Amino acid sequence: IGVPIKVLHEAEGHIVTCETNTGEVYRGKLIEAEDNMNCQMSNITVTYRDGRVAQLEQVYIRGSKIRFLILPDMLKNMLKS
Amino acid sequence: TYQRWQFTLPMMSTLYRLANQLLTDLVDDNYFYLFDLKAFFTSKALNMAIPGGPKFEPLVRDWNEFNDINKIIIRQPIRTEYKIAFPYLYNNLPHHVHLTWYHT
Amino acid sequence: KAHPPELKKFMDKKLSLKLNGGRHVQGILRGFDPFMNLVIDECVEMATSGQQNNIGMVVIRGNSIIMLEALERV
Amino acid sequence: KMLQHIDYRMRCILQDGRIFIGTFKAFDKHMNLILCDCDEFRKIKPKNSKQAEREEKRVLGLVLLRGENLVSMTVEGPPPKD
Amino acid sequence: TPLYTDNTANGIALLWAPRPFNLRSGRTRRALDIPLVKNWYREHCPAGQPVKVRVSYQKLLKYYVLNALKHRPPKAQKKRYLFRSFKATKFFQSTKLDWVEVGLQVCRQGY
RNA sequence: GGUUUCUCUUCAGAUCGCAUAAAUCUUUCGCCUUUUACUAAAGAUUUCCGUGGAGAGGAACAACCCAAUUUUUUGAGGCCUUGCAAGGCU
Repeated sequence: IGVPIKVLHEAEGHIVTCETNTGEVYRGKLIEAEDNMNCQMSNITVTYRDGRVAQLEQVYIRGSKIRFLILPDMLKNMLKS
Repeated sequence: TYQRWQFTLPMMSTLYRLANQLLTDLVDDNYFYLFDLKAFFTSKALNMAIPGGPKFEPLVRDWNEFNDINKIIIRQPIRTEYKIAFPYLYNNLPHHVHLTWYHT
Repeated sequence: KAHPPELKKFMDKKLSLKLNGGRHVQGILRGFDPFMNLVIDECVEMATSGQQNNIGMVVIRGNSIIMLEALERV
Repeated sequence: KMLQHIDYRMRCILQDGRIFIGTFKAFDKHMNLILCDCDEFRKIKPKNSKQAEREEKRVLGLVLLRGENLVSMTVEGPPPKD
Repeated sequence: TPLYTDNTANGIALLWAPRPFNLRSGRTRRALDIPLVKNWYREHCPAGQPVKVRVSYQKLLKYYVLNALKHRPPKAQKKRYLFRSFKATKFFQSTKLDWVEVGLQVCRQGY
């Protein structure tokens, strides 16, 4: 199991930002993160490629189709590695 | 120099079996409830003697309402064992008193 | 490993599915496997025109699943 | 070869052509990367462009990038001491 | 592995044994520094014993309590070795003798 | 590179020692002609029988296996408009 993956699981319960492979940007609370990067989130704000926003209560995104995630800066500050 | 030893466990069981005439048959500590060192220290400090225990020389060497006999409900007497056991409760002036292990 | 996706929470709920190709469908989750292939019942294709057409019970290959969104409360 | 550059500031190139610059703190089998104090650039990687060095810069912060979408990495600057 | 062996009941038996049996290893001790009866007087005197024996138990406990009270930890001093100083001289030679032989010499020399 | 075994130096915090002695002084006690020798509690200071850590020298014994979804064996390339970027495309 990978070092970044452990740090992701650590962000469960925190507000995170996710960009997909298609560039839609989802911000909200990370409920569950699976080993393969599958992500369950809640109370989302989504910002599309045209710039428009929307609001969603509940989402789940497949790990493969995630480009990246932004985690809380405070959480990062792993040391042993 | 013969300074350190380390034995295997069959050796220790053989020796333990062969030595049992000189050894105690207690497994825990509660047998020495008011017979431990701390009880004897407290007893010496208060000038009181546990019935089996040693006796020493004393360490320390008016009309009042607080001590009056009409106010006392004599239900059980206060033994000396109780004063060893809870020394701050049953003694006026406990100096140089040790608290004893309560229970294991 | 050979893990399941954690989707039991979403079973028998109405969902909104974003697929690759800018494709979107809606339906009730009836089941899944470790590859995230889905069974979706009472499925409806949301055509880019805005028009929606009923396609019934269908299989979506997990490969081509971008995102899902619940239309219910879990 | 990866462990050497750990703790360093690193310029990472994505498959769409973005430039992620952050402190390289962790990686794994897939090359999923952990980037502290990370910013994103789009238009340029400056080599002292007299007009300006920085256009479309965005502050991101603590970033986990998936290795699928990574192309390449070069050393951008030394480790911050902190 | 089996659930138990021949050694298992004995090995469990040693967990609840009195010192020094409860250990596997240790430092060798001086012969005199092992009383071997200290536990007999640290218990209650058995019932029905005569008065002299009952009193005896109290006196042995008394000395036990006074050593434990009065103890202060050992002062770290410059040791000196008397016999090493004697052996460094040419006047003292060294040998290996029977204990009874040496004892007789001690008796004769004192006389 | 090791282990065992003697001598010396230095530092001791740790139940320095799962044991336990003596002496000196000051307080209180018991002995009661005076002094040895004493009775028994507290405190202070030494001696003695032992111990631990570190360092130096001598001697002895051994040895130079992953291309078929979730990542790394590809949905990979080609067309149109505006100021490479965005979008529409195939």
